[PDB]
Amino acid sequence: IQLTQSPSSLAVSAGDNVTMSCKSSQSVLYSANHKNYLAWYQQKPGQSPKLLIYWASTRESGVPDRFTGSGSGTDFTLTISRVQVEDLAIYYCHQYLSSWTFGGGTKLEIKRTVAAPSVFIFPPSDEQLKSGTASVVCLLNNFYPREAKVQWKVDNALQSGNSQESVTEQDSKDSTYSLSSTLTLSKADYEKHKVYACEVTHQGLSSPVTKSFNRGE
Amino acid sequence: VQLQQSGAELSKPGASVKMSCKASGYTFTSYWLHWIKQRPGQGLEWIGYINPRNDYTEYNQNFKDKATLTADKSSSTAYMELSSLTSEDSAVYYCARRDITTFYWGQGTTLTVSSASTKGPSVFPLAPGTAALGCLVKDYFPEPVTVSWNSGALTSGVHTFPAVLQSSGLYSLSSVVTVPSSSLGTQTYICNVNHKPSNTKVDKRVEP
Ligand SMILES: *[C@@H]1O[C@H](CO[C@@H]2O[C@@H](C)[C@@H](O)[C@@H](O)[C@@H]2O)[C@@H](O[C@@H]2O[C@H](CO)[C@@H](O)[C@H](O)[C@H]2NC(C)=O)[C@H](O)[C@H]1NC(C)=O
Repeated sequence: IQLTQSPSSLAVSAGDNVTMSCKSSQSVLYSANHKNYLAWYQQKPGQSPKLLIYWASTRESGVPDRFTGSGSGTDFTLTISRVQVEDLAIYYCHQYLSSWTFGGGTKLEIKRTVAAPSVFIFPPSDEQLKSGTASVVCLLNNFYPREAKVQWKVDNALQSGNSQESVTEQDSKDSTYSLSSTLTLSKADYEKHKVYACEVTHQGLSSPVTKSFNRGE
Repeated sequence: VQLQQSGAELSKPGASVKMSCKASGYTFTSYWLHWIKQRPGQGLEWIGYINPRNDYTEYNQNFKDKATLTADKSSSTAYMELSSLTSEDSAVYYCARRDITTFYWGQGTTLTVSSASTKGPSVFPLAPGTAALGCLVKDYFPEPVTVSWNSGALTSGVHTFPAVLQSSGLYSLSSVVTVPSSSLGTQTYICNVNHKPSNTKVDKRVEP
């Protein structure tokens, strides 16, 4: 039995209504007790999946009434009424007629208004430089939506391929993201150049924001 | 009812690993015991189940050569062995079973498959109206590390980023916090780093 979930991801503002679909390739309705062997799980970031609904429409203990499961046979729906910021999670459906199957999940993100990042640049530490490698770090703080670009420049020379980025989960309160970009240089290359800069773009920025430092100043 | 799974697992490629799921609070042979794989970009995937009453096993076709499920009635413990390990087998694994009004899941066992060997991080300061400061937690294996600030007295504005896997096979992450610039001369800022696999503990003062 195959499970198809749609949409794969969506962003919805707090207070609005959410509907997500789970369709099975075969009926999971058991004729003997007239129950659908379908459940819904909520998996918040960093946590294990938590059971929300079983028998397609029965809420697990503790689950608030704003979560409603519906459908029968092959077509099922999870509705979240007046979404709250704590409802950010990936929602999975699960059929358990005999063997088990899981859907591909619907990632629920919290939509909010656009916020441009604040930018900070960090030189490599003197301690790290004693080791032959230099890490330059730029921080992009409290922005939305998730997409952003960090362009590293070394004496105005555009860098490529020697950076890695990492993005936080949405903040539990304000739903923003933060991002760290790390530029990795040999110590030899780092001490050969003076001006280190990270140039940041984001859909909320009318023009790029650049933060920079001069080595040894 | 409790499903207690064994601790985190680390393996070199090509080897095998065996994890356990200890059941308590019910008759072990009365319910099938399922196993589930959770890999970052692969959602949740059912592996298979064992019927502990008779040792019969049923597998997801994708795992028929990867997983071997066994059970020990006397100790109320189920086992899953994963063989011919590759980095594709790195994931969180659960055991689970169903009940009349709920499902019971184990707490999960994390498996990392890599040619890397356990190694503690190096911790470097990220030096600073608003100032940012942080700590670079570089070149450690395996995950995870934990970072706190001022022994937990500082939480607001802290961002500890997900680790990135470097080309060396080692992980690196940064933890940052934003504070008033006017506080830098009156308040100490210390990142508390813990890497339990290597027993590494580092508490670094971060100053301009
Ligand atoms: C968001 O949905 C709520 C709830 O309505 C749904 O109605 C059912 C058919 C079913 O889909 C359930 O899951 C939900 O409960 C809407 O609130 C209703 O609004 C009307 C008009 O104002 C009112 O008469 C009802 O009493 C309200 N019901 C509740 C429970 O408050 C709400 O309007 C929807 N909001 C948006 C923006 O679509």
